Amino acid sequence: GKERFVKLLDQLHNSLRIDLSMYRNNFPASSPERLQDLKSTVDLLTSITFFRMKVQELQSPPRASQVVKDCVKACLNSTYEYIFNNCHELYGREYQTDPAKKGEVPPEEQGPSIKNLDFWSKLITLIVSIIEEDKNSYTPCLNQFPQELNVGKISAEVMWSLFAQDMKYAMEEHDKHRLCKSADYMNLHFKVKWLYNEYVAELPTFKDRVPEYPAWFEPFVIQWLDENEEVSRDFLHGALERDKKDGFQQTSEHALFSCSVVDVFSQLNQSFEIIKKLECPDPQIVGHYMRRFAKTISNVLLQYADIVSKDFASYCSKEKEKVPCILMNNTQQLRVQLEKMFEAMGGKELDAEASGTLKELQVKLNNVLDELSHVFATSFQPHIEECVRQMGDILSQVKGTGNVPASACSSVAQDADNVLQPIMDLLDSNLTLFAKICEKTVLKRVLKELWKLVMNTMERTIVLPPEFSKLKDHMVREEAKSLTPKQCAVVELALDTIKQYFHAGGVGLKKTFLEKSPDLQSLRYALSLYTQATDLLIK
Repeated sequence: GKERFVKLLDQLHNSLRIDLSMYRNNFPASSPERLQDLKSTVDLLTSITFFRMKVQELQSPPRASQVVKDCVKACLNSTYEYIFNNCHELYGREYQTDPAKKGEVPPEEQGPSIKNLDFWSKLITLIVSIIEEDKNSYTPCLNQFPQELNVGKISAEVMWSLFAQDMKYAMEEHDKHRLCKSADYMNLHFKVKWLYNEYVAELPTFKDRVPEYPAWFEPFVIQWLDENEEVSRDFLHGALERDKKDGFQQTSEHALFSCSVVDVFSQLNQSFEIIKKLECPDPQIVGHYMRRFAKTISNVLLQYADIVSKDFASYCSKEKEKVPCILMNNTQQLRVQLEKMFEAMGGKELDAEASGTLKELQVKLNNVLDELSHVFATSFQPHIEECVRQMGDILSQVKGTGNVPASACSSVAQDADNVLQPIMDLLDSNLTLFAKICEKTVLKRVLKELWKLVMNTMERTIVLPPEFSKLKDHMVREEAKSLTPKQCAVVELALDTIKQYFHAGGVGLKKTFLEKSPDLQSLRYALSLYTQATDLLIK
């Protein structure tokens, strides 16, 4: 009786749920009238459900929003299956303009191939068509429970989830085989990010971080990173040769370095820009990519440095004196634009291992500058020793002449200029060439090296330290031949003058460094043996 009735409702509720579990197919979006029937059909279902909630005062928990939702999920599962089984014909019919539109060629039907990634880009396009359909078409249609039934939001989650379990498995498959170009896995990783961020990422289920999807691609980018390191190496050779053939012209009068430096950092940056555009949302993975790119950056820059040191001495023949100055300028530039890269990879936020690979590089790079300046300063040494023995001769010719009115007598001040003159052609011709064409950090480094060499050579050449000879049983150092008082004064004043030329006002080394310089003190102590005539006891 009333039992005949309750069976009859269950049968009608059931019939409608069956209709709704294929809504896309049973109520195509193409038909406005048929979309009305879909609305009417959800209405009739809610009314039945509602009446059961009341008159069938017995609990009827199937609340209508849940029933429609579960029906919609079914239609979606079906849709996904239709889409996945007809990927090709659906895609070529509609989205392929296009040259060689023919199809249908590759059974086993492209979805998925392991030779090729094409099927997945097509399937992603078709997935979007549906989600957009469920947002644009069906959601307005089924507004009856806006708080609890957003068809488009459901379309996105279900379609993403279904697509995701397949893609996961397909990537595991390609991880074992790797038959595609990395550029292909790279483009897919990209197209998938767009899809996730565009439709899934703001969904409640997912709004809480962090997505699985990047891990599916992690191995394939690490491979692209490897291939990429090797392309960076080949770019670097013949980035220099273009520059070496061009003779290392500075790029501009403001611009202290040659073109090859901007090329290497442009290409290192383009590669970094690629990774940045994945917008990888898993920090453990992003730290992994950074770790590995830091290895690339290091081997590339070191290759840049190793390539000059190998060649540097060859440029130190004095005919082309600016060029060696530029390479140091270039090497300095590596140090600074690397810092700029280091920040772009996140600074302190950067993964520690990556941050350490780079700071260890920043150090090794700066040691290359040192060796490099030192080779340059030593490029002069022979000409310095010739300059210094030549100035020790003049000092030996210094003598007091005032004894007779002889008013042509040369003052200590004059005698000092005459002693310095043979080395002066260095200081004018060159130290005003250098600061003209040197990074500040670079010039400071070269001057500190030249200064060492001058105080070194003088401690050897004009001192003429006394020799050992046998004296009774054993070898003992002979007493120093003292300089004459005039000579003492000429040497002192000469030395102080030389220290000033390096100070260069403020332009050169600071007075503080020169005074403390152990090469100056080693020289001053050497002088002191010779200098006894004017040295004060009790300063």
